[PDB]
Amino acid sequence: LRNRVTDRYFRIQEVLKHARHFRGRKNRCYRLAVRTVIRAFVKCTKARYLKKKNMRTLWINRITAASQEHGLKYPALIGNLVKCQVELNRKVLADLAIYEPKTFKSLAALASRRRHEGFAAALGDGKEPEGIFSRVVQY
Amino acid sequence: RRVMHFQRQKLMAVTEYIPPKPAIHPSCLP
Amino acid sequence: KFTRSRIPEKVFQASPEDHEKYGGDPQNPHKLHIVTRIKSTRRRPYWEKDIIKMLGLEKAHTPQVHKNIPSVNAKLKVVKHLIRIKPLKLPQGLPAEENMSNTCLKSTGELVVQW
Amino acid sequence: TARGTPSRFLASVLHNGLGRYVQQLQRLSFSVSRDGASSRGAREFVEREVIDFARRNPGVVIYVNSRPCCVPRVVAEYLNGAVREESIHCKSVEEISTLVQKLADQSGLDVIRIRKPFHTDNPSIQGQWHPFTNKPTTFRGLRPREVQ
Amino acid sequence: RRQGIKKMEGHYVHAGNIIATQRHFRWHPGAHVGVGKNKCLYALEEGIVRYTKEVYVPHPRNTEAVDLITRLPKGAVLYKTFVHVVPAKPEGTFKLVAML
Amino acid sequence: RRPRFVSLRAKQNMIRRLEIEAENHYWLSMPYMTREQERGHAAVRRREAFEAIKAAATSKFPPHRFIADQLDHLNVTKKWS
RNA sequence: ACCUCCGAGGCUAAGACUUCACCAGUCAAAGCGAAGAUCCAAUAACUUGACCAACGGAACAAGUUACCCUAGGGCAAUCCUAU
RNA sequence: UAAAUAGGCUCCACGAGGGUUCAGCUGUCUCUUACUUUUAACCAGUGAAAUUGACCUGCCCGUGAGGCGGGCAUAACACAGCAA
RNA sequence: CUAUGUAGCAAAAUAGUGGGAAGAUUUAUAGGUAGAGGCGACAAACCUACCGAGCCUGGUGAUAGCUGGUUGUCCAAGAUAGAAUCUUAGUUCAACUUUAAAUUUGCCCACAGAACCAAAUCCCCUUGUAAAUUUAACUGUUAGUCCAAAGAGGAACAGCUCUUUGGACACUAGGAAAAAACCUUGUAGAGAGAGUAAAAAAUGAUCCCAAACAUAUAACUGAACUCCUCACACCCAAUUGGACCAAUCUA
RNA sequence: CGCAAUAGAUAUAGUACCGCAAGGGAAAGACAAGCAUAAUAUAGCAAGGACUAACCCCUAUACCUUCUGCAUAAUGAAUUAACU
Ligand SMILES: [Mg+2]
Ligand SMILES: [Mg+2]
Ligand SMILES: [Mg+2]
Ligand SMILES: [Mg+2]
Ligand SMILES: [Mg+2]
Ligand SMILES: [Mg+2]
Ligand SMILES: [Mg+2]
Ligand SMILES: [Mg+2]
Ligand SMILES: [Mg+2]
Ligand SMILES: [Mg+2]
Ligand SMILES: [Mg+2]
Ligand SMILES: [Mg+2]
Ligand SMILES: [Mg+2]
Ligand SMILES: [Mg+2]
Ligand SMILES: [Mg+2]
Ligand SMILES: [Mg+2]
Ligand SMILES: [Mg+2]
Ligand SMILES: [Mg+2]
Ligand SMILES: [Mg+2]
Ligand SMILES: [Zn+2]
Repeated sequence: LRNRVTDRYFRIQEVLKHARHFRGRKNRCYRLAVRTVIRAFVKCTKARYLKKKNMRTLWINRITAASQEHGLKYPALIGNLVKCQVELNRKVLADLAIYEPKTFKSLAALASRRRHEGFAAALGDGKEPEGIFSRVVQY
Repeated sequence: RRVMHFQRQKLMAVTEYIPPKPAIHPSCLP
Repeated sequence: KFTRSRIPEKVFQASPEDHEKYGGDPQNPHKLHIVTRIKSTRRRPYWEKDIIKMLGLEKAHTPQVHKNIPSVNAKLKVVKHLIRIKPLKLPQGLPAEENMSNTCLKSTGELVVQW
Repeated sequence: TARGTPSRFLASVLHNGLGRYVQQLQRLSFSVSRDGASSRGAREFVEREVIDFARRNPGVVIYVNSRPCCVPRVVAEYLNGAVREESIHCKSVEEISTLVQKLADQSGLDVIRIRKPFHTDNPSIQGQWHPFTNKPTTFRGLRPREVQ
Repeated sequence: RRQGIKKMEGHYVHAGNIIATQRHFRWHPGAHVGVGKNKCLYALEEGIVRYTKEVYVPHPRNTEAVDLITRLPKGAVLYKTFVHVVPAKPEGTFKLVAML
Repeated sequence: RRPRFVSLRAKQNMIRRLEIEAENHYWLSMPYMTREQERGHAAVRRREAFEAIKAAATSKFPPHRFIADQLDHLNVTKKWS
């Protein structure tokens, strides 16, 4: 024997250290620890996309709940806050709904106002003066 | 009467004949 | 078989009804086309992948400018279903050697200076 | 991995920026071998970079000694008690300068998953939501389907 | 087999290059285009190839053609395709050789 | 099973694309020049660009070598004293 | 295509074509002179042939293994029935 | 035989050869039952082997099946049986 | 002949029922026949538990167009014309791929042009592009599946064999329920930001199979596509190029 | 710039043991897996996102090799250490 790996121990522990918290024989037997650790890291990588998707769907749910508390669906709130040129995103809308109820009450009132302005305008004949909140501000 | 590829199905659906609505309904006016 | 498509010229004939439907004019046409890609080159024949690779339209929407001359239209008539063509509008004229670094293209297709 | 790793919440030492910013690193020990080949970048750093760093950070006491005799290392101590060692063996002077600046630019907390990216102690101003906000009240406080 | 055109219109063909390989006489020889025993058409003079439509007047020595032209109405004619090579370079030039 | 039931959303998506491409048809029936007018107006730029490509392709060659770089490798035994 | 229908076994020289390789194969201006492979044997020779038709050809080899062994792989033209 | 595709060159003797028949006999069966012995199950001693990717090891319908999809079910754990 | 046993008490036994049992019987002892050979009341039967040819050593690391394997990190280019072959389980040439190097045109492409007996194709001026040809040097793949279309064979069917044009797959991701082959989408990292793409039904055999809903303004939801703040070599098989490197010995 | 007890000779030995025989032919000496301390609690490739919180929620069709891709279609692996 001319050359023999003298440090296989550390190469094993580099992979077992990530498996101490697993369950079964696959937290101390390398042949199984490797496969499950690799699956673990692949899921760890692939899960960030789902993290973003899930937080966004949670925010949409919370905003739907808050907006329904004020007699106003979620399509209306977002599709008529932007028509008032307020670029509040959904994370901060959810935070406002939970932690600042009256500010969210005002935002819902603003959305309902703009919705009514839109309905009144479209109901009319022609280009009668625009609604007091429906006036765009240009850059 | 075989099935069509899906995109041909959509093309057949979008291009479907739409008839001109009559000005008045004949039942309640000649 | 499946083959390249030779579009009859009859389609590329603006009518008196089309002219007032888009902001154009038969006389005094427009210099430059602003073109964007709104469809994938994948799932389409190679003689469209190559055309798109040649017009600089590789990336997605990312607008790009081209001359409005038939040598390029012949290429755009092959990829007309994977692109949106709008006419560039210059209501302030070509910029000077000053105002090159302070231009902006608005969504309506107008190039303007200093935002 | 997250599940397989500790975690903490976003925090500071002593409300650092509230009153006055204080620099957390307070001591920095360099061991540089006068002969070893691995101590070459360290020797360059001490010879032409440590004086300037000392001048720029007068709250950090920098000790340097020449008795590891084969391997260098930098041990950074912080106000909050945390210690942090870093290897500088077989590294360039650019790498050592970047590392030492990194050490001097961070609080001595643990480098672990920060659960939240925003930490606020007064999260509510108008009153945190509870199921009776946005809910009316009725005459004499009657429950539904009551009589009196 | 590949019995088809091998130099198309507007191509620069040198001497001896085959213009067209054919089975029957689809393309008849024209100006500077010679024929081989196998009806191959080849370029006699360096130049540029063109294709034209001309009138056909077969050799009387031939029989299968001299008689069919004899079966045609007044004012009739057999038109047929030809492939010519317009030569490009001139035959030669004159240069000073000796000043005596 | 094999047949499908084309929805309304799909019809609307297809009509959106049809309208975009009809606008494309319109913006291609009016060119600024004609076949003959354009001919040659870009020749100079094309020639110069291809000459740039040629000059790039014909410049490949090994990089220089300096005595300083070779002698710098003796620094791997620099000592204090 | 064991799809659809039939037969055959003068010399020199620019340029080219080709049976999707190679090996073979094909046309040819001018100029000079006359009007189915390789190897083998017989050969002075000028060159020469059969087989190679399993027609890119082992120089000369068939029938068979129910005793076998190893390496391996494994929406019906014509019709039946009911409205 | 009630009923049958079965049985019915001469040539004694012989056959754990093959087929058929008479009479009897009997748990072969109609239709199983009881008891005994070994096995068995429990206590004590001694103590294997094929097998084994990992298993935190359900049902129905569909796809092409404990593990996918859509429904249903669902506190954990021995012991003896069975063979889808 | 039946039952037990089948890692068994036994690598062929046990219990019963049976054939022979003064003979061509059975049997202890020493010797002989030796492997393409012996022996054989021929069954390919037996020659030390496995004989259509014993066993051991040597040639022998037999050969194997066949099966199975082939070990550190990271990046990058990278796929389905064909010909011959005692050949279709393989090889050689070509085509395709890779690297290094030289040079200048390569692709797209209107008008013109290609026969007498429908789709399109070929060819080039320009134009959009930046690639293409040539040389030096190697390996690897090769007669793939599904879908749209035009044909030939089997009905114009049998999910049928074959040729051709295109796409996809063998590479990422989102949809149609699950889903290689349909639709949407590519060049890659971090974000607890944003805009979109495709995308919902109408009116026979274990156990039905999401639950529901006729009428509150059409927009919203929805990716690794795109934008945003920062960072960038950091998502193909076979193959090919490159940058690093664990441990050991020596100077 | 040869090995250091699975290497180097097969070697502590051509011994033990296997074979009737020719012949074959070993082993070894100086907190790895497995368990205990401490059995388990609806749910499901046993993980990931996480979370105040272990489970509960959402996502999620094992690995190698061979076939055009293979839900495991088939082949191989109980697991550790050394050698390959
Ligand atoms: Mg999104
Ligand atoms: Mg050839
Ligand atoms: Mg002559
Ligand atoms: Mg042959
Ligand atoms: Mg042959
Ligand atoms: Mg007998
Ligand atoms: Mg016991
Ligand atoms: Mg089933
Ligand atoms: Mg049991
Ligand atoms: Mg071998
Ligand atoms: Mg073979
Ligand atoms: Mg790549
Ligand atoms: Mg051309
Ligand atoms: Mg991107
Ligand atoms: Mg030994
Ligand atoms: Mg030994
Ligand atoms: Mg242990
Ligand atoms: Mg299974
Ligand atoms: Mg197995
Ligand atoms: Zn009426």
